[PDB]
Formats: sequence, structure tokens, C-alpha cells
Amino acid sequence: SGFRKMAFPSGKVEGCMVQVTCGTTTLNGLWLDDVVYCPRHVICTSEDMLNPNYEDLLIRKSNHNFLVQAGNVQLRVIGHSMQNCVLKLKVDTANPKTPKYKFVRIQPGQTFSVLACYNGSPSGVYQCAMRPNFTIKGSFLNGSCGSVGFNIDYDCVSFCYMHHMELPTGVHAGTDLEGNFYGPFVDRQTAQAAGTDTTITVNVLAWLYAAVINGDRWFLNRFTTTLNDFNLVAMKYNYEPLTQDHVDILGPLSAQTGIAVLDMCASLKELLQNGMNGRTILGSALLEDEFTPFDVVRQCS
Amino acid sequence: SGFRKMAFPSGKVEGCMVQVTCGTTTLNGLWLDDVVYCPRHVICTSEDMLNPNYEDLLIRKSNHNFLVQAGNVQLRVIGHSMQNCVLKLKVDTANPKTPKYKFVRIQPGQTFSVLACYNGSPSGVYQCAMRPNFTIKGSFLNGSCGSVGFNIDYDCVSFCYMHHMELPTGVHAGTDLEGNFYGPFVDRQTAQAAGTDTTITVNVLAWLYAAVINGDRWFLNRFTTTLNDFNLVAMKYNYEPLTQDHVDILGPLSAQTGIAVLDMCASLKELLQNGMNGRTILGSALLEDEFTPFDVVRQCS
Ligand SMILES: C[C@H](O)C(=O)Nc1cc(Cl)cc(Cl)c1
Ligand SMILES: C[C@H](O)C(=O)Nc1cc(Cl)cc(Cl)c1
Ligand code: NA
Ligand code: NA
Repeated sequence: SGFRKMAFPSGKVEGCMVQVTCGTTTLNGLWLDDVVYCPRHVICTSEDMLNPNYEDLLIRKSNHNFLVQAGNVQLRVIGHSMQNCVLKLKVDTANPKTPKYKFVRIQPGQTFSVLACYNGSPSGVYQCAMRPNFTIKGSFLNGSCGSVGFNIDYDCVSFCYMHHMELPTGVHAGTDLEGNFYGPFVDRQTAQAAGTDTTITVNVLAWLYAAVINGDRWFLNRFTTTLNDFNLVAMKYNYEPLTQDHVDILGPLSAQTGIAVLDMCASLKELLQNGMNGRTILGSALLEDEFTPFDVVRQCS
Repeated sequence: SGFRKMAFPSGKVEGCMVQVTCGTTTLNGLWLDDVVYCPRHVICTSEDMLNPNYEDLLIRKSNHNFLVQAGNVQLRVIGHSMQNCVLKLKVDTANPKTPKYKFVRIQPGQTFSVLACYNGSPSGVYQCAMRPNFTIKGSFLNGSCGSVGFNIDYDCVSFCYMHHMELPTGVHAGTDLEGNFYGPFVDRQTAQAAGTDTTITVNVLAWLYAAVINGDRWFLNRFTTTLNDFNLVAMKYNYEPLTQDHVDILGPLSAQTGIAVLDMCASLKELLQNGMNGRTILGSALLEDEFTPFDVVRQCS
């Protein structure tokens, strides 16, 4: 029993974290095979950040301008190239701890573990979701750029996020491991603000199914709803629209509990209307939206 | 910025989990050098659990009765003994990934990371606190026994917990790595229950400091109080007494924010008496007590 925000075991990722230094800037790189992946703003000064010309800054760099340190060992950089907003440094040594891995770009609402690191050494691991506004609500201090997010389904690490920056509202923006930002952000010091955040409706529903599975039914009711009537109510609470895709994804959890999806949607509608009236659901006094249907199935009975 | 429930990187502990089977019971073991540590109830059958005589049940066992699996490799048991409620299995192979480590016993209110495992395979990591009633609010399913809790100090893994059982309220109970239970529990199938719990006051105050560091300040006020006055309030709301030692531990946070501990106690007093009036603190509608002062400091530096 119990239900916890659970991250993936981070060991396979720890073995890939290295330190990248350019001039006075130091941040984290991801060492996979003979390539080290890191944010390209490692090559900027603060004066460069307002309008950086990355091709121009990079063409002035030699391989020996990049210091890559893996634990105690210096790695020798033998090549470098830029792909979108990540720098790819070729090193002379393949990472002997390289796991089975792949790069995956994820959709808003998906969750992943974050291995926060500073100076190439891991600091902690925690669970995150990609918000509908393409930010993440993480915990990053200065020096954490290059920290990566990942899932480990079976023995393959699927890398899905690398950290680049904090927006003024305290949320965080990054790229996939091909260097493409999530959302409309740029590796540039401009007036860019995240769109208004919404609640991941499908995840709240999965987490309500999780509450039933662990034996709590107090929030159900005798009512149902059409899909469109549910969405008309949910947008009024800044909930994300629920699509037929989301209805399909919830099917297995519906069958395990015996509660049809739209009946669970009626219960969520009443929770939004009533609040919780002093009770809790899986130990939380708010409706939790950072557990996916997949996450619930992995953790629950 | 940001504040998340954060676990230690679990790699150093992942390399120590093995599968241990005795008959039809299979659970997890902790493999350090040439000894595997696991709960002693692995040797019991279902009817044995009703009233086990572990000394007699172990005399009837011999080395070959213990199948130990380090991934795909079989470890050969060359000896077996008991320390309190954990079974120590001598093996023929020293673990080559044995990290620097200590066995420590933690105090109620202290936090640690749990690496949940099933069949010797790590499946997830999360952060836990030893509750004042000596239980932990974990997330475990059948087969998780032998999962370990740990802190990492510098390079050293401090093992503090081994999972043994779940209680009827869905919370969890276990031993230290020397086999001594946390709390008044026994490794036997009998009627056991968690006692009434209390809130860890020093941890709530630390979390309130974490909220101020992250720009959440609406609960601060002009007032101060005394240890004696506040502890009267603390007793009323089922909060642990705040001691002079707790005020000292909160020293580093009281300076960084320029907010005296008794100054902050006035804020918590008001939150306890009046509630939160629809607002949240670090995204929570209840007062979080599973962050120690150190947890706050380490994450905010
Ligand atoms: C939110 C603001 O626009 C910002 O944080 N910009 C920035 C982006 C990168 Cl990728 C690196 C640095 Cl140092 C600053
Ligand atoms: C709460 C109940 O008394 C219980 O969970 N008893 C138990 C203890 C251990 Cl250590 C192992 C098993 Cl299988 C059952
Ligand atoms: Na490193
Ligand atoms: Na005050």
C-alpha cells in the first residue's frame, strides 16, 4: 500500500554525468558512448546572452577550449558540433558505463525523473511532469544546467529533457536531447514568459483511480457526464481539455476499478465544485496532476 | 529556485541489491562485501509466521537452502547467522561494487531515501521520514521486503532502514541494518497497529523557511513568542514539542532569512490556529513535515 511521488533509480544516469567547462562557465554534460552532450550556452558570456550568435561564438573555439572532467579524469575533446541548442563534444574515450539508451521527445503531461547535478556530480533525484505550458516545476540552483530528465522502462534509459534555464516565475525550461526546446523558449536572455499553466486533467483522473485502488471511495457519486459537458466545466477551473485519447488511455484503470471514465469525470467535477471538506486523497489536500495513467499502473497493485 | 521532495542518487545502493529465496519465499537482500543482509522472516512459511521460533527454524536450515541471485549470477552461500531480526548470509563472492558505507540508526523526524526493489531489481526511489510513531509512509507492494533506506553523507552511504512489514493502516515498519526494529513491532503475523502519530514541528518550521527562501512570505507577521507559549500550542494541535536543541538546529536557516526561530514559531502558531485561508505554501495546502533542516539547507545551496 501507500502512494508516493517515485523517481526511477538514477544509477544508470549517474554513470554518465560529467563536468564541462568553457572559459569561466561550468555546467553538466551527459557522456554517452564517445559524445558529451551539454547546453550550447556554455560558450556564452553574460553579455552574449542578450543576442548570442552561437555559430559565431563556436567557430572561434578549438577542441582544447572545452575541459571535460569525468570524476577525476580529464577527457580529451577531439571534435565538436552544435545540434539545435545542445553542444556535442566528441571525446577520446567511450563511456564504459553507457547504459542501453535512446532519446525521446515527450508530450505535455508526461512525467520523468530529474537527476540534479552540480559540477558533474549528482545531487538528488526527483519526479517531474512536463506542464501544458511546456515548463517544468523543478528544483535547480545555479550550476545545474545540463542536468537531465529520463525514464527507465525495462533496462533502457530514455532521455527526454536537459535543463537550460529558469524563467522569472521560478519554473524551468529545457530541451530534448536533440537540442530542441520544449515550448516557445529560446536560449537567450529575452522577455519570455511561460503561458498560463493548466492542470493535467488526465493525470488527476489517473490519480483518482489510484485512490480507489488503495481503497478510498468517498469522492465518487451517482452521477455521470458527457465528455463535452465535463470539458466545459473543467476549463472553468483551468483544467486541460480531456480528449478521447485520454479516455482511451484510462480504460485499463477503469476496468480494474469498475468505474467508467465519465463516471470518474463526474466525481472530479464534484470535487472541483465542493473541494475536499477536510478530507484528503492519498494524503494530499489538493488534486494531484503529476502521476500519469502509466505511472499509476506501475506503482499500484 | 524550486523545492521538491528529493532523494539521494541511488546508484551506489542499486549495485548492492540481490534476490534471496528460501523455499517459496523470495525477497530482497543487501550485498556488501561477502555478506548478504535480508529480513530473517525469509525462512518462514505462512504458518511459521503465526508464531515463529527463528532460532529453531534457522537450525533446521543450511547454506544450500538459500538461493541468492545477483542479477543473472548465482551467489553461493557459505554460511548463515542471525543478528536480531536480520539474517546474515555469508557468500563466496565479495561484491565488487561495495560502496563505502556505515550502518546507522536514525531518530524519529529524520529523513532518508528508500530504494524500492522487487526480486532483487530496484524499481523506484523516494524520500521518507521516520514518523514519531516509528512507522514510515512508504509505497511498497508484495515482494518489497528487504528494500533499504539510506542517506549519503559525502562519499559514504549510511544505511538506516530495512523494510519488513506493512501495517493495517497502510504504513510501514522495519529495522535498522543491525536488525533492531523501529517501534514496538515484531516480525510475526499477529495483531499489530501503528500508534497515534504527531507532526514533526522542527521539520514544519524548516519547510516554512524553505518557503521564505523561495519567495513565499505571506504567513510572516510582526509577532514573536516563547518556547513555552508555543509548545502549549504545539501540544493542542498534536505537534511534537519544540526543544532548545531544535531552535539551535534551525540556526543556519534563521540567519539566511533573518527570521528568528521564535519569530517563525509565531507564524506557525497563527497557521495552526486560523488555517491557511485558501492560500498554499510551496504548492501545498497542508503543512509538510518530512523535510529536515538539513534537507532544506542542502537543497537550497
Ligand atoms: C528567463 C530568461 O530569459 C533567461 O533565463 N534566459 C537565459 C537562458 C539561458 Cl538558455 C541561459 C541563461 Cl544564463 C539565461
Ligand atoms: C501487521 C501484521 O502483524 C504483519 O504484517 N505481520 C508480518 C510481519 C512480517 Cl516481518 C512478515 C509478514 Cl509476511 C507478516
Ligand atoms: Na561526474
Ligand atoms: Na512573526
